[PDB]
Amino acid sequence: GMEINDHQLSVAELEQKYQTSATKGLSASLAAELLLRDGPNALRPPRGTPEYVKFARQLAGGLQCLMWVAAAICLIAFAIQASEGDLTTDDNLYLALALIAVVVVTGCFGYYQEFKSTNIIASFKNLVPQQATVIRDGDKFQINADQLVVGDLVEMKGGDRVPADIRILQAQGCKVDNSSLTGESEPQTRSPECTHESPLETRNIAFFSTMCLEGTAQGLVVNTGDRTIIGRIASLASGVENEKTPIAIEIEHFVDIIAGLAILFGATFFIVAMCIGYTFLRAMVFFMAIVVAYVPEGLLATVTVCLSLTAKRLASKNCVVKNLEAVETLGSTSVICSDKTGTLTQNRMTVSHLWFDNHIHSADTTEDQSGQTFDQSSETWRALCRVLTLCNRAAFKSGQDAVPVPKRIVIGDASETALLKFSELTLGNAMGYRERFPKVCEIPFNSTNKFQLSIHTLEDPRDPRHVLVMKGAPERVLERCSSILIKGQELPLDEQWREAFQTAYLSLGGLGERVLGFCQLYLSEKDYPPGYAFDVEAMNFPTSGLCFAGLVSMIDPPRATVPDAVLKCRTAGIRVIMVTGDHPITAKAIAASVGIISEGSETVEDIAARLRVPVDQVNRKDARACVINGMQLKDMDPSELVEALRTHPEMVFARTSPQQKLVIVESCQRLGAIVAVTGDGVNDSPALKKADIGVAMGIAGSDAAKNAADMILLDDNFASIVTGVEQGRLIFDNLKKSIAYTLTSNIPELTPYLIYITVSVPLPLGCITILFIELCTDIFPSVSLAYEKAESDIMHLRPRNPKRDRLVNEPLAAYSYFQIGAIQSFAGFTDYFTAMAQEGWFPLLCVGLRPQWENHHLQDLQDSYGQEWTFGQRLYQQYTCYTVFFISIEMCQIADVLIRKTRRLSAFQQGFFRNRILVIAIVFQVCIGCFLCYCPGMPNIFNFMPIRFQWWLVPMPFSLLIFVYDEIRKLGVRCCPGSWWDQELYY
Amino acid sequence: WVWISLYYVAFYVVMSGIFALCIYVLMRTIDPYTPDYQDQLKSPGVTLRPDVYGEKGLDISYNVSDSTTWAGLAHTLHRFLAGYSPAAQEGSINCTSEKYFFQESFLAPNHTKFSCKFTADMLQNCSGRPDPTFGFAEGKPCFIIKMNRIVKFLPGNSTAPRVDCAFLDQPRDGPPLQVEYFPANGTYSLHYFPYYGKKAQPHYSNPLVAAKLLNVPRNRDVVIVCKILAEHVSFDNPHDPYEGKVEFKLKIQK
Ligand SMILES: Cc1nc2c3c(ccn2c1C)[C@@H](O)[C@H](O)[C@H](c1ccccc1)N3
Ligand SMILES: *[C@@H]1O[C@H](CO)[C@@H](O)[C@H](O)[C@H]1NC(C)=O
Ligand SMILES: *[C@@H]1O[C@H](CO)[C@@H](O)[C@H](O)[C@H]1NC(C)=O
Ligand SMILES: [Mg+2]
Ligand SMILES: [Rb+]
Ligand SMILES: [Rb+]
Ligand SMILES: [Rb+]
Ligand SMILES: [Rb+]
Repeated sequence: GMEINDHQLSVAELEQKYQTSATKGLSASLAAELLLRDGPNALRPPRGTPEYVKFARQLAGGLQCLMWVAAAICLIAFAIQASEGDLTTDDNLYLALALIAVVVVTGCFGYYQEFKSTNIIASFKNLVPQQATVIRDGDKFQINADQLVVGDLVEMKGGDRVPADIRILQAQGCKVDNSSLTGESEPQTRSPECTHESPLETRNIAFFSTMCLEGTAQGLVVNTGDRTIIGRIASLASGVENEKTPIAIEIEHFVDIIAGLAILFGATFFIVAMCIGYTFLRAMVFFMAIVVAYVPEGLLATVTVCLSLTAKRLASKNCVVKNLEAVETLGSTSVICSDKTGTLTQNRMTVSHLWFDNHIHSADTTEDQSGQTFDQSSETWRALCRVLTLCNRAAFKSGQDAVPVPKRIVIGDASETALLKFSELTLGNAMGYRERFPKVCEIPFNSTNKFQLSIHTLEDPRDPRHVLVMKGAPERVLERCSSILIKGQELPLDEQWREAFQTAYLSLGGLGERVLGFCQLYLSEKDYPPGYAFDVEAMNFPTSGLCFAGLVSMIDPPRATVPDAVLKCRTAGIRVIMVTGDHPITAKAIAASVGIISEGSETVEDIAARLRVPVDQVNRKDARACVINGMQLKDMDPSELVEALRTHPEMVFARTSPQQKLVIVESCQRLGAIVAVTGDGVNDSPALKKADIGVAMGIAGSDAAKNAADMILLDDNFASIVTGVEQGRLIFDNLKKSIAYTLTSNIPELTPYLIYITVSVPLPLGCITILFIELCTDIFPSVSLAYEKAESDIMHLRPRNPKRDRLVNEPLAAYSYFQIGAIQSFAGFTDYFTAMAQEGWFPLLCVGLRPQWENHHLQDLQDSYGQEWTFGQRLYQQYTCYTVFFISIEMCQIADVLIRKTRRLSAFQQGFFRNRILVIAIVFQVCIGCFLCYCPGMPNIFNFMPIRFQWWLVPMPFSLLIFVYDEIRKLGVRCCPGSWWDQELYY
Repeated sequence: WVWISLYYVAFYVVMSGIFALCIYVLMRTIDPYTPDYQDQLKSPGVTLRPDVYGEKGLDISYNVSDSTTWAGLAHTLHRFLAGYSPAAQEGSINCTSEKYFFQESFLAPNHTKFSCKFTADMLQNCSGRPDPTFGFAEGKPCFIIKMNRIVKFLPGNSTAPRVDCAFLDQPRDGPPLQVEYFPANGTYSLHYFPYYGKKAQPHYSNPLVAAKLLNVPRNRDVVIVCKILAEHVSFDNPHDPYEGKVEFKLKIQK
């Protein structure tokens, strides 16, 4: 926009430029034309988001890619088998079809979650159109903000949100709330003098979204809409493209192993196919069945429910997440960049400390009033509380008696609201209390006096004397004080106290707190009888020799849970940095307050002042902390930044632009960090997008920063973050527990094929039957592994190294595929030969027998028993071969699901029945297993039939062998974790 | 890096041996004469010779005037019947009991039992003599209809089981067909049942009958269903069409 040289112009120059009047405002006609020219004074949302392209994305990436390829291969195989002629190849279709179906349905489940969460977030939104008091043709009236046009004339006051970007023309004690654009937690003086050349730092521009605290100003609208400082800062954040989530990156690497193995097996057994005497055509269709057999059919569905479960558990703590992948990120996270104002602090002036009875008292600045409050038994307390309750012009909006006292809306301003919310908390019912003491004279914030003074008749009629109350800048109260309430008496304001007051004023100011002096004088009912007319102009009342009551100082206090939460994260090994736009003194204050900076750490500037040495000589390595302001951040190149970044562990950036915030996250990510940013304002939108997870404050958050966030704390409870880590850490461990289970069953599915390929035995396992394994029986058990409790103290571990610690590592698979898969293959093959040897066919006979077996012409083929059956009668046996191999898997899966409960612990310790949801799932597993076999009509529908009751028992020793063998593994890894066992045999 | 390699070997051979033990268990488990379960043998199937298959099942179509079309049909009938010759079937005994034949004990070299005998003789004209075209050159083909063997399966003391062949529809279209089977009335004698083993009766052969088709029109597609008739036979199973009945298409051209 044209913002660079708006404020530096003259008012004679501006009204030529925008063809307006600084007095009379924009003509009604032109202001209407302009709106057409420039469009509405609002911000265009990220359009171009059809409902049908939201779903298209849900079915891409990772397993999505693999499963589509795997599905496509099934169709090419059907073409090759329909070229040379293959019957009941219905299997090729059903497989390819079930692949695409899992992909689609997973995509829909994700769609509702992303849809459902966004409606939850939408309902915590305000839909009342902000208004603007405008002047057009010399008439002031109320209009909607969006209707303002560049050149308009506007006004605002206490409580008015700033309608546009306004060049200030004339301001009467106007201060305003830049906490969203800049970090600034102290209100900002607005005047028409040109404070600076950067529109960001000059004090004659009200910014587009900002909030007037007190006073009044007028000005010209200079940029409306997307052209504002708000406007161009979110154009920025659009231009920020966020990186792929950690959880997704794990799953993509995971696929490079499935794919990696697929092909090697394909190639070797395609080589074995050619070498053993097959046509290239059939060697290649086998090659294809091999790669496709490595793709897990259900892993995509089993994974995303696990995410949905924790996201549900997280939703329940007012931590609503937008996409399912972000549920894991916090557990992976190792750095947290954090905004100060609004996120860490409450952004609301609270009374922090008070000086009376020659002692400073610390108030309870928690919003839930969970902190420690101060000594209110003092006689001087009751009095200082009267002065600050009477001499307060502000008021609560009506009908908020339900809502908590800090969260109430209050008219007026914060110097005075903090005093009002304070009184309601400490005294209670302040505005009704001060109706007992009527008001006869008043002086608001004055020029010549520079103090606020009012006179009141007492409550009870037995006391006809009047009471004068004065508040104001602390020295300007003391100069008009000859007395001081101390410890039950009213002492003269001698040099002991004059020194003692100045030390306390400068003491509470050193914390950068807006502090005010308070005092009272009791007018005698002799000189001032009931009804004495007071004159403001002439000085008939006294404004001197008053009795000093005390000091009260207010500040921007941290949110209640915040100091606790930061510590709990650091013990999780998560580096906390603070990136804020506020000034350093405030920045270091809060960073001490909450935990970013620990008791005892000093910056290089601290050593230089304690040792009284120039900063250059100080060894930076000796500084556990450091502050860096933004105006000096740019001076260092990135090689300088990393130096300092890894020198001082308790880092704080102060006075930093949104882009700098982005730079920092980028510099951290560039050094291999899973970095999370935690934000409220529009100076975090860009920062929040680039972060691996962007956390928004549910209530205090600006729209952009919520819109650029992965996660949202609906109640602003920052303690949610610490749970987010714990859950994210949990499922990562529980996912690799649950993944490692589901992919063991691939090998005993493929071994039947490989053997049917190589040894040419009659087909032991059918496609229609692996689909029931992968997509019917083993899902409920798999997802139940998301219910396991932490085996170790997860919250005490360092954040997993993304380079070494991986969801699926080279010992994870090699254990699950080749070792337990082998015990399952031998379990399946042992029941395979038993099935046929007991049914007439001896094993030696089965070797090579397949061609005649599948042959549709041989209707009298002899067993090893001499007997001759037909095709269909053989088929029905092969269905049992399928069916007995199927239950041979299931009896190992029940042994398998329990095996995965703990990677490094034992079930005699933890409990076989530890969690309910796995056990209820195991019972489900067998139930369909018994329904699939002994339901009538099963053999024709699916290749399943009533097994004999003893073939159930055949694989049950192998299940025990699985039990024993891992139990001793995970009994030997934990109890002797020297080197060998943990390396090859830990997953 | 080598140390890991051995481990997979140790692991596999353990499982290998563990599996190598179960095979040895399973071979000693199972009987060598009587089927361990035989769960799909509630009713037997019926094969047909000559077995010449079309796109779906058995289709047999030849030209009488053209020796080539039907030569290969007898050139499978004759081949099949080489074991139905006395020269290679002398390793058993003649059974004229005309009733079921139960051997409780094994009496032949290497602890074996006695088998019945059946030679082309029984199929009078359809034996290769006097007609080596087995009816085909005449336009009256003979089809051999043999049932599969099931250890200790019994079709019934009542009478002999017997084949019956006919078409599917075409009642009014032409005459119902007449076949003369050999043996007459188309019956398998009772003394052949039951089967007892490939090791129990090595020199054993299935009894069969033949079907000399008389009625079949020339140059017309017909369909015939040779279905066995006994009590312990079910020729009505829709999942296995070749179960106690065999269908075949047959067109004889001139
Ligand atoms: C692991 C496994 N794979 C199959 C399989 C079939 C039967 C059993 N199978 C088993 C136990 C056939 O019906 C199919 O041709 C099918 C196939 C799939 C992709 C490419 C080529 C062929 N592959
Ligand atoms: C049968 O064969 C003879 C000689 O091969 C031929 O002349 C006659 O037309 C054939 N009949 C049919 C229907 O093809
Ligand atoms: C079979 O041959 C005999 C003599 O060899 C003859 O009497 C009889 O009619 C023939 N059967 C048929 C069906 O032609
Ligand atoms: Mg902020
Ligand atoms: Rb698979
Ligand atoms: Rb206190
Ligand atoms: Rb993000
Ligand atoms: Rb019957």
